[PDB]
Amino acid sequence: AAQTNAPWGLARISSTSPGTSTYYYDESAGQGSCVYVIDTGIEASHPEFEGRAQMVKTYYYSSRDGNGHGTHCAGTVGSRTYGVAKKTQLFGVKVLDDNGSGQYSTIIAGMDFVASDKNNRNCPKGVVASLSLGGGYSSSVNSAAARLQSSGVMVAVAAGNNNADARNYSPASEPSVCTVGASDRYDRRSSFSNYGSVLDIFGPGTSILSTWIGGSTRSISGTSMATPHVAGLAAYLMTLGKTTAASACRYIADTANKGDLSNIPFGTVNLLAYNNYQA
Amino acid sequence: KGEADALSLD
Repeated sequence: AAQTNAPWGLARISSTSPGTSTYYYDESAGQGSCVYVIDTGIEASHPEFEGRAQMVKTYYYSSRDGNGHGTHCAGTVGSRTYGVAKKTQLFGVKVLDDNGSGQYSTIIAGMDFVASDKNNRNCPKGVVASLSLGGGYSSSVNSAAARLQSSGVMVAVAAGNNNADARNYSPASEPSVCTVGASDRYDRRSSFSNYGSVLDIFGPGTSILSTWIGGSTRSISGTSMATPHVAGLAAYLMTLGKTTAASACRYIADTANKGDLSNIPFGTVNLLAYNNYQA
Repeated sequence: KGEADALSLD
């Protein structure tokens, strides 16, 4: 399948080179997989989710996304027009308030929730969790991330937007998950993207168009936008049977575009998410 | 716009 005039990020994921406009992907599109977007929530009513999105847990008075962030990330995972895995099942877990903030205890709780909740969802092709959030180093947050991964979930987390080594940020610094950096349209490391040895992969993160609340759309930047590309790619690949939740991150790294990014510091992988789709 | 938030670590 081919999506013409797709967001640059989608087109980059199905290309060996930057600057293309079509997103090529297998028609299965992540059917049968499930992705938990652990964020500010998901506007499930947005037409772009076509009924494939549902809120399953909130740690606040309401399950509504009063911010937009969570909706945008969910959109990049699986909305019709802006998503990597267009047929995946989206589950919203609101651990961030409407200002985009959340206590670590709450974020930890959300991760444990997903580890248990998946045991009662129908996801024959696998489960993925996308965490476009982060803060200072925390052994407890990292352990929660590691537990979620160990439980059988493909965890993708943002590297952080501090233009620094991700070793000082959580859950970015947890080795066993998939830590994602951001890149721009010209294959440059996003100016704000964290780097370092703990990074596993890069995804499109600068000027990323996706869904927003109020049934709208908008472009924003962050490692937060790169993360759901990798989460969506994992789901896509798991549905195709190419990999599993436990191995998806290294499978994506194995098959990434190599050596294409600029301003990558010594000690950081030069690998960019790639679906290797051959019509 | 990007990321989220921190502290406490349960």
